[PDB]
Amino acid sequence: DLASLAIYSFWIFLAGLIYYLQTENMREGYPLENEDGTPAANQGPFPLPKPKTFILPHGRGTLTVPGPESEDRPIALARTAVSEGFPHAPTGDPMKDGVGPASWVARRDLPELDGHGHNKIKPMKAAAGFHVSAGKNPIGLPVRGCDLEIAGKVVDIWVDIPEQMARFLEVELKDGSTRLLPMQMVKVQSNRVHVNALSSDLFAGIPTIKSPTEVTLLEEDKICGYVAGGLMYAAPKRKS
Amino acid sequence: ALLSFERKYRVPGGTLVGGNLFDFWVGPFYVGFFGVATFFFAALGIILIAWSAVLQGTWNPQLISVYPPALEYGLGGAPLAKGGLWQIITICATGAFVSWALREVEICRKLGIGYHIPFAFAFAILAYLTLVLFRPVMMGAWGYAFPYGIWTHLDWVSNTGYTYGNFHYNPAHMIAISFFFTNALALALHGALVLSAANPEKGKEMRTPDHAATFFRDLVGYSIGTLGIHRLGLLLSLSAVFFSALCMIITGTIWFDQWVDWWQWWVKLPWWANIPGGING
Amino acid sequence: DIFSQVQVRGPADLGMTEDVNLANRSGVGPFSTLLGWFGNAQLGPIYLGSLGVLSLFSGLMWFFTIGIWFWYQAGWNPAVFLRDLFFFSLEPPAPEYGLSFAAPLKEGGLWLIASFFMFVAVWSWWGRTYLRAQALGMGKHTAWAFLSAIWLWMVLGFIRPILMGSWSEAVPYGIFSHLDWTNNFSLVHGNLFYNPFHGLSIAFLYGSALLFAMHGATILAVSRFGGERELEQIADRGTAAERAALFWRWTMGFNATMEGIHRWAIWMAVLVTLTGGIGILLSGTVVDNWYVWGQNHG
Ligand code: BCL
Ligand code: BCL
Ligand SMILES: CC[C@H]1c2cc3[nH]c4c(c3C)C(=O)[C@H](C(=O)OC)c4c3nc(cc4[nH]c(cc(n2)[C@@H]1C)c(C(C)=O)c4C)[C@@H](C)[C@@H]3CCC(=O)OC/C=C(\C)CCC[C@@H](C)CCC[C@H](C)CCCC(C)C
Ligand SMILES: CC[C@H]1c2cc3[nH]c4c(c3C)C(=O)[C@H](C(=O)OC)c4c3nc(cc4[nH]c(cc(n2)[C@@H]1C)c(C(C)=O)c4C)[C@@H](C)[C@@H]3CCC(=O)OC/C=C(\C)CCC[C@H](C)CCC[C@H](C)CCCC(C)C
Ligand SMILES: COC(C)(C)C(=O)C/C=C(\C)CC/C=C(\C)CC/C=C(\C)CCCC/C(C)=C/CC[C@H](C)CC/C=C(\C)CCC=C(C)C
Ligand SMILES: CCCCCCCCCCCC[N+](C)(C)[O-]
Ligand SMILES: CCCCCCCCCCCC[N+](C)(C)[O-]
Ligand SMILES: CCCCCCCCCCCC[N+](C)(C)[O-]
Ligand SMILES: CCCCCCCCCCCC[N+](C)(C)[O-]
Ligand SMILES: [Fe+3]
Repeated sequence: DLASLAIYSFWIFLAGLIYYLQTENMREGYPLENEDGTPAANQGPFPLPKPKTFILPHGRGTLTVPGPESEDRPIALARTAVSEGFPHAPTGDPMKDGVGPASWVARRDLPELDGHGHNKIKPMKAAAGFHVSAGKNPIGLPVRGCDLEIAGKVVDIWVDIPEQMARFLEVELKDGSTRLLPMQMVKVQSNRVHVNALSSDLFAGIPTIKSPTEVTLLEEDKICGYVAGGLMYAAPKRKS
Repeated sequence: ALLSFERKYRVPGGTLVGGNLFDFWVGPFYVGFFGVATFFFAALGIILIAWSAVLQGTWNPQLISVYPPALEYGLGGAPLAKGGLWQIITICATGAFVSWALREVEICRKLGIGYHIPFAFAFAILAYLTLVLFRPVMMGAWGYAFPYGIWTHLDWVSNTGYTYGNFHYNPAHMIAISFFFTNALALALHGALVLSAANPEKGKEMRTPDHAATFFRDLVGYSIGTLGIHRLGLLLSLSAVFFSALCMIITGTIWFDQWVDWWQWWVKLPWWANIPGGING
Repeated sequence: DIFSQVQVRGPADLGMTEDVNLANRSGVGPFSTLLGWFGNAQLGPIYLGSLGVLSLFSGLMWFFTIGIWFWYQAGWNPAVFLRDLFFFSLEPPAPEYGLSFAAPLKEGGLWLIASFFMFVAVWSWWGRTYLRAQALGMGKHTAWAFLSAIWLWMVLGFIRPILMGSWSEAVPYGIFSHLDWTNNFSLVHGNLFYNPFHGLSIAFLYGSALLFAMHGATILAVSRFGGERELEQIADRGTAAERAALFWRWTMGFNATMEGIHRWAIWMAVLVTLTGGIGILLSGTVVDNWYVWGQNHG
């Protein structure tokens, strides 16, 4: 009957749909590889989808996926076993090297632009008409690392203009240079800003930005990467 | 075996239990100590379930059903064929679930991300524990739990419901449904919003998050934002499930009568209780 | 986290202009510091336009046409009105009138008026979702997603009442009454738990919660790498997306991309009322009792 028809029909629809869904999520990181970088033998039942090309705003070109994948940076890791499936140990300092939970991607060395073509993110000093409207204004508060030692002071807030959001704090270190700290990895207390991931001694290692009034996708990744990695790698310095 | 960008992430560490012992992968999958735990609990449980199936004398999945002990057994142990098997199976499920959560924690650490996923999952686990542990204890027999079978479980739902009248009147049930409907609505929108920006009109450039923000302000006069709709989503789902537990944990324990009748409180407020006319006067 | 530790404010954003008629936009509204701790603090502006007004006017007419009926039931007494608010009900015409538009007002006519108002209200608002998107050069995903919802509503109070031969088969406007109608609709058709569309529909509802839980917690888990900025991560994969994909690959064996995850999303939610609509449509037109049907499969 009709009902039987409809339901049998639907289970068929649903199956090609999953198939669709699945092949679309195969536009990145595929095809698969072996730990040595050579293409893996068994890529699953699903074919790579036919490429699609994205037209990027602000004359920043196009992006076609799937496409040629490459890390575009050295990886300081060495195998710890003779068969597949085991960890790869950092061969240096994971933090400095940017492997592990400290990994960063070779995104573009251009800042993200808003709908109009201006830099999406800005130090608040250069963002005409922006003020802390609620909560504790961090600016001026010392910054404490997981080792409970003071590392610097907030000397500005880097804001997201289109969305009026605090993205990073700009901290000034003992030598007078500054670093950005992701907003999402700091605890704002009433008399200090506490950073659990990094011990005071690692703040200097936080990668620097080439221009003082801009951050690029590459530098966001290298920073967030680094600060995140502290959680696993600063661990010996963290007390509480 | 690895995604084109996976290797730099596959470093040692992050394990909660047992150091480097189980710190490794099997194909795409991460094992970890709890990798093993869940496997063991999952193996055992499925076994017991098959064992129930022979005692039942059917291999047909639409028929197989593992029932809790009958009320006469209260919160004591029961013979295998008479409810023990379900009790173990329930122990094993719990073991599986919790372990699966703790593995999520272990993966979280290795990758250096927050613990929001394991945390959210714990709500699912807590709803399940409400229906097979918290409510039966409080009620006083394993027998109030739902049976493990594809349709028999739908039956428990239907019977348990109709016991208190039309269950629609359970007030926390009303609230819980609101979150389920609202969440779906919001998942519908979020998905649609991002896709429409990423997949514009033919030949146009990828839209901006700003366009998205604008599209909504134009539509209903407001836009929550990228970090917002994601907090929102998390909130509606967790909430839906939170109220779902609540509506059950109260049912049969502190309220055992017809749910519709509980509304008489409102209608019988002394200031309008006796005023004639309307529906109730 | 779930709340911002610090809020920041700037000049009110008037938005992208693309092909939008800027004459039809209102002015910015107040800022809420309350909304600010969760999401954006900025209220307005909103786009009015012809369809917005028609929609918005029919919308109120519907609501009010029901409202006067409730008062007429309450004996115009504000006390009763409050006491009995969820008990009042605007019911469709009796089965006697069939698909007739001639039912007396106290006997079903008022229901038709209200519905007519809702019909126009909803469709105009649909056209509104479409146009608003067109005027910004965006995909029409929102209008199509919306159409799914519309499907179930169309079926409940319009398509099914018409295929059954009478408006009496439609849903009454009322809080407790539309609950009862639902509960009763299942009883009559032999328990909707045997309607496999109903069962499918529940799977996608449950799933929507499962997914929006998964997606939300994930994006929050990697917002420490600017995860929420999904369009740029689609255009240039950050470590946020990799960590996102890898957390899930390592857990359950496969994974999404940032554009990908949102396709999972729109389809999981859209299938709820899509399947739903179908389950209800066959209910009572082709299948009288889902248990019996379950017995045969036919
Ligand atoms: C929480 C609310 C009620 C209840 C009310 C209902 C109602 C009402 C319905 C279901 C439906 C289903 N229920 Mg139930 N269900 C409950 C508790 C459970 C439990 C549990 C351990 O707590 C589980 C595992 C299930 C599982 C299921 C599926 C068989 C089915 C589709 C659900 C779905 O899409 O979810 C979304 C999740 C996903 C898409 C992720 C993938 C889920 C897959 C499908 C899991 C299948 C597991 C199953 C085959 C058993 C495996 C166990 C062993 C390892 C073999 N229910 C409680 C008692 N359930 C629907 C149905 O059609 O089945 C008859 C239906 O109509
Ligand atoms: C006793 C009750 C019966 C039963 C009878 C029914 C009936 C009858 C129906 C459902 C339906 C549904 N049931 Mg059932 N159901 C039962 C038990 C259950 C159980 C359970 C036991 O755990 C569950 C989980 C469900 C779950 C569900 C949903 C999956 C499904 C509706 C999805 C939806 O989101 O629609 C919500 C979305 C809409 C209604 C879309 C409407 C969109 C419109 C356009 C909104 C306009 C708003 C208006 C203009 C005003 C504007 C708002 C203001 C500005 C604020 N049922 C039992 C067996 N169920 C529906 C279904 O699809 O069944 C197959 C349905 O018709
Ligand atoms: C795919 C399935 C899900 C879905 C999707 C969906 N719904 C949608 C969309 C989509 C994709 C839209 O684009 C569209 C939308 O614009 O949302 C922002 C819509 C929408 N879904 C809505 C509601 C809705 N969707 C529902 C369900 C669902 N929608 C599904 C679960 C439900 C239910 C019953 O679960 C409801 C109630 C609307 C918010 C919106 C469609 C708006 C519309 O059509 O308006 C027409 C008429 C008016 C303008 C009426 C206004 C009259 C009011 C002023 C009266 C009430 C006054 C009241 C006392 C006010 C106070 C409220 C307080 C909280 C402050
Ligand atoms: C809290 C909000 C919602 C939510 C969230 C949620 N679910 C989650 C997560 C999150 C955040 C995960 O991270 C985790 C996941 O990895 O998803 C891919 C999970 C998950 N949610 C799942 C299912 C699921 N979630 C559901 C619900 C929900 N999940 C909510 C609505 C439902 C239902 C019925 O609504 C189901 C069916 C899994 C796909 C996955 C967890 C997988 C897992 O625990 O693996 C460990 C266990 C096994 C491999 C099998 C164990 C076998 C048992 C020992 C025996 C079988 C016993 C069982 C009781 C029989 C039941 C029979 C039925 C017919 C009744
Ligand atoms: C404070 O008092 C005042 C008066 C100021 C108020 O405004 C108060 C107002 C309230 C008391 C209002 C209360 C309103 C509710 C209780 C409403 C509840 C509504 C629901 C629960 C609706 C549920 C389901 C509705 C459904 C499925 C409707 C479907 C409608 C249609 C598909 C429309 C079909 C079209 C029809 C039959 C006519 C078509 C005719 C043509 C010519 C095309
Ligand atoms: C996660 C636990 C879920 C409960 C599983 C069933 C436990 C039953 C315990 C009864 C054992 C005996 N008794 C009555 C002497 O306590
Ligand atoms: C978006 C893809 C995920 C879809 C989930 C498919 C599994 C649902 C199984 C429901 C069982 C249903 N049925 C028809 C017997 O009632
Ligand atoms: C509705 C069906 C739900 C069950 C689907 C479970 C699939 C688990 C994922 C297996 C992916 C496998 N792998 C890693 C070998 O490629
Ligand atoms: C109901 C949800 C079911 C999910 C569908 C299962 C998809 C499995 C995809 C496995 C992909 C295998 N691969 C390529 C990663 O090795
Ligand atoms: Fe998202």
